[PDB]
Amino acid sequence: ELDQLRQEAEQLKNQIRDARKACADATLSQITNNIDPVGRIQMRTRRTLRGHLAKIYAMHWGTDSRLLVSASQDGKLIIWDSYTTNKVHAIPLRSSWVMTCAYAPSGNYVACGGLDNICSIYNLKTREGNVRVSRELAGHTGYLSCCRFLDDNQIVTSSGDTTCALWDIETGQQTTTFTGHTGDVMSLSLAPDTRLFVSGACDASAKLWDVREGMCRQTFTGHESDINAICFFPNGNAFATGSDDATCRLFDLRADQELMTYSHDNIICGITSVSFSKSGRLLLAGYDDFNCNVWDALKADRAGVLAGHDNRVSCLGVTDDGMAVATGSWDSFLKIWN
Amino acid sequence: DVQLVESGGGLVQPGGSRKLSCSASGFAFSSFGMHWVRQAPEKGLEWVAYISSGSGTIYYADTVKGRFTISRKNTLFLQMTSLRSEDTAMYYCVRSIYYYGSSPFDFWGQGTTLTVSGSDIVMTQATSSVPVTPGESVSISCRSSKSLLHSNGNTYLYWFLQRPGQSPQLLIYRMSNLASGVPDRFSGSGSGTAFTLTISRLEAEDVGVYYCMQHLEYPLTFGAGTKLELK
Amino acid sequence: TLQKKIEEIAAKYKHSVVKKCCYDGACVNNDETCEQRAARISLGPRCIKAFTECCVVASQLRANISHKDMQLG
Amino acid sequence: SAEERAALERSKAIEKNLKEDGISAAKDVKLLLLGADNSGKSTIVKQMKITGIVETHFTFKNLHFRLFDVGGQRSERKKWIHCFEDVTAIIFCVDLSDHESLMLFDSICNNKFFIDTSIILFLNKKDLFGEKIKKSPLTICFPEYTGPNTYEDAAAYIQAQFESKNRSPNKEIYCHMTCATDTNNAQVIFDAVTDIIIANNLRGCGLY
Amino acid sequence: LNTPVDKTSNTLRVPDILALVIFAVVFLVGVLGNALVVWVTAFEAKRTINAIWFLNLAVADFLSCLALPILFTSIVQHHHWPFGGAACSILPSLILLNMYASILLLATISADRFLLVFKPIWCQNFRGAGLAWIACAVAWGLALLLTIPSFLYRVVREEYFPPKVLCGVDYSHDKRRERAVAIVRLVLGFLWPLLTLTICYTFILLRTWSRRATRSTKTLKVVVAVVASFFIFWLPYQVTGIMMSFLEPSSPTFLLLKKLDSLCVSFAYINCCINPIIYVVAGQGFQGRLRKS
Amino acid sequence: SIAQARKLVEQLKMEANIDRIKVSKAAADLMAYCEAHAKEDPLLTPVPASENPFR
Repeated sequence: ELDQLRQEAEQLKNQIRDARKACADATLSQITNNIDPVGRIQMRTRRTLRGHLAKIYAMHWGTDSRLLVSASQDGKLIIWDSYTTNKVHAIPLRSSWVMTCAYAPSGNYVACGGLDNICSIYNLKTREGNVRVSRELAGHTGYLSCCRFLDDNQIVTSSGDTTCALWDIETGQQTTTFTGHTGDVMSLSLAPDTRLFVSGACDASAKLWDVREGMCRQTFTGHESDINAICFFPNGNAFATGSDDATCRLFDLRADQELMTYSHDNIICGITSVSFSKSGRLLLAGYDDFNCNVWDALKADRAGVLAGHDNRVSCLGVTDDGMAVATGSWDSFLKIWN
Repeated sequence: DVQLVESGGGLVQPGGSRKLSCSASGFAFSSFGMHWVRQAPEKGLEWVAYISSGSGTIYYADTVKGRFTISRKNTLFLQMTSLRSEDTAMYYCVRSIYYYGSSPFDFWGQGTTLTVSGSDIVMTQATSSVPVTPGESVSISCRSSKSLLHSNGNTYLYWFLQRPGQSPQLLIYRMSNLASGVPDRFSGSGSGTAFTLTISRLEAEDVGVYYCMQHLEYPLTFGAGTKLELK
Repeated sequence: TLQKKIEEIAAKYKHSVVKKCCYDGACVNNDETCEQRAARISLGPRCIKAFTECCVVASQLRANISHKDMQLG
Repeated sequence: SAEERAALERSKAIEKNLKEDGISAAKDVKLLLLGADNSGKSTIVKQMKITGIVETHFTFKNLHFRLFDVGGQRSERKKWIHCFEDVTAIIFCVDLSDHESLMLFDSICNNKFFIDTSIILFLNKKDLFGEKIKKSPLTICFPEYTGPNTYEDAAAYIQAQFESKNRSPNKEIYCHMTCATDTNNAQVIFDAVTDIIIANNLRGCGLY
Repeated sequence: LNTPVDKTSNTLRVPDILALVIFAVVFLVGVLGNALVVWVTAFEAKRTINAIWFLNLAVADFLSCLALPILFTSIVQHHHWPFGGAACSILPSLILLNMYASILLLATISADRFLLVFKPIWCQNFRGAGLAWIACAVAWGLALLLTIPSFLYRVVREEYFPPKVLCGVDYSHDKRRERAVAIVRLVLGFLWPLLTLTICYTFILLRTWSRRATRSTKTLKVVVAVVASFFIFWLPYQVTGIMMSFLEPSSPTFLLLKKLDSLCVSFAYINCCINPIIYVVAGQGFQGRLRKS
Repeated sequence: SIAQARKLVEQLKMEANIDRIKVSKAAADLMAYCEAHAKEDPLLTPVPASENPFR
């Protein structure tokens, strides 16, 4: 019965590819050729969150676009004030190994987890005055690569054991499970409406999931290497996946296929983090080549280089108000560009 | 949970000495800059001193400087020396933290009674008694000598409610934000120079004495004190 | 002390030639046996004698001053 | 600065705390521990030392060793091996009572992030390897081996085979042999760590 | 007749112009160099313990090189000193302070390297900004203690025939004080630092090459380029100084020593100008500060 | 492996049944969304320093 199932799967893949290619009436390039280019975008280092003594792995902006949380392997997750350079909090992490850090939209909660297979929850507004551990979310058999807060109660965590999970911080038990990936799920990004999310795994596939009943809606392929970054478009109708092959593409949910690719001859280092702008025109994609380019998400061309780091960047987040972008590289210096 | 108990009262002869100790238990004491606020038995509250986290800086009032010593085992100390005839009051130990979005003067100590045998910003509450019935809408207006809205946009007009026989509790801080554990009935207002603490659907637990507070700069001068009498 | 003695020695001559002879021969250069320098200058015998006396008194003063033209240290 | 003065004071106090913690965390020495599954990883320093990563620490002759027994991570090596870029020395353990360990050593000794990081090697299970050689020939594990089947020469050949997989002369493999019961492992780790510490110190001062 | 020679009073000489060109070269290379080193050790450093010593050495060398116009003006005017008595007692004293600070900082850098090599486990505990700063402060204090005689015994003298005025050192002109002071400065600035440098670097070479994976053949290069350069560039000045102090203020030997003192000082500042070069070129760790600056 | 293959086949059936529109429509939607937020995007348009807090 294996042969029949394999033939059915091959026919289904062929018909899916035919349907996807049948809707590509016009490419995005000949549509974006009508806009004048945005021109060179120059951003100066307005601030620098000095105070870290290890490699930076996360920089998540608050909903007020003033508080940024940075996580490092020194064992501390310092919460910064982006206007006055001040450090609001310094959470002592249980384990130095951290590759993701989440900031709740309401600002009360901070999530952080790494190689421990545990996504710990930190309560910023504790009555005792000190930040403490709220809920330790255990249950994964692989490293937690990305965790994002849907709301104050539910957090969607991406693990390295091919299992994107939806949690319940109140009870600490996985309410719903997402499965279907073969490689490590290295990235995750919730939609603006917090009803669905994408995930870019190590097997060069970005599958969008459904938060409610936990079933994959669409699957996207085209990357020849692992996906290190993923993030939704500002409109929620598209997303961009950062691959380790020095290329990032802009998939669309309505078109069910990639629209444009962001590649150049002179770039070979692997992308580490990607993010959009408030209007969605600028795509600040980090790189392992010590810089952090900005991509015109319509014209699909370079518009500037935020080369101000002495090592590879691991996170690049844009404020909720579009005011600034925080690039936290491995050299411990998180710079708040603008 | 959070408690700031204290002791060291009793009758003190004029010109004597006494030790006031604030025993803060149940929270991270070393991260809070404890204040000290007193209140005459028939007058409004008045600031006394201030010690930061780790004793980095210690401030004092105009009539407090030199003869009072504030020091910090999870205990805050105040040293009473050369007690005049105006030192009689009830002394309140008030914790406070100052970061982005913080809630200064969140918890006030129970207080102990002590008895004896002009360049600052003054707080003026011209109204002294607003008689209202339960379920009505009331407003308590406090005025300022100089504008409190700083350059960053934050105005320092803290609102405190003191029920009869109870320690004061923060209700509205920064004239717009609302403290934790406070029902949405109380709502801050005001802009620039004049401030009001609007009350919506006033209940039987909202009756007491209000003390508008400024925090633009030291010393911390309280308002005159508005008593929201029932009916 | 040295300047007054040199001036009073030079004033003993009523000729400007001898005055200049001593005033320029009163240099404090550390060259030994300045009589040899007197042997290689073309001048009158009066300037020869005046220069010899002026140089010997200048050398005596520079010897008894006991000052070292030190540089650094 | 109305009340932001206390904000700056708190920032300075916690920055001082961060600096103190950072300079107190540089005392410890990081030792990534690798090897095959059940390859004697947790039977090397049992005279000392106490689901994902497993961290173990012990003190030996005024040194705190952070021994990250990462052997419990059953995932891709590539995606989380850059977190150990700043490791002092990689401790590689191989069981000699059993090609997979050789492949792992080849992949890890020539890794992009481990160009200048010495990779110690612990040839473990000496007695078991000796009995296996006395009972079975090395051709089973090493078909290309051409020599007499005894303990010393076969062990030397295996050690040379592991060492020859190096391709960068900037690193040296501190090969060692243990009988799964000797306590000398701590001394070997200590002297290797002393050597690499001296090398790093000379590198920092512009001397190596 | 404005030709007051009467003995062929010639202009400056060959040793003088050699000292002048050496001073010019040292000043020109000190305009760059030490400035870059102090920049990288201040803005891009002071968070690393192994940069405090470099910062102190670089600032000492920079302050040594800044006062080179003083020596230039003194030399070009035949040891004329237009500055006042206070300036004569201050500026040479400060430049000697900087010279001895550079010497003691080289010695303490060698000592720090010796402790690093021979006590590697113990230099994870002893290491810290506090101990490096204490050692550098002790070196500066020792330099000041050696300089104190320059602060005390600087006297201005005049000749009254020309407008020429020159200031040296006067030990009351009749006291047995220059011997002991000169001996102490000579020892503590040239023999004890040399002994420390030689012993520490020899032990460093004998321990680094004792074990494998550390014999990089560059430690020997830096050891030679430090010890040999320092010895060659500081022996003439020190031997000239001690001979001048012991010898009488007259006689042809002391006269020739007076003539060659300027050359000795210039050849000594050759080491001051070379000092940042070795720590810049051999400091592949400096290339990181240059890139991150 | 039969169960895994059947699950993959069912997932492929579900994904193939998802409604799809023309790629031009999605491109135009992104076009309009990018055009409608140009005035409120302070990254591509340099905001004046009067209201810029990062100074």
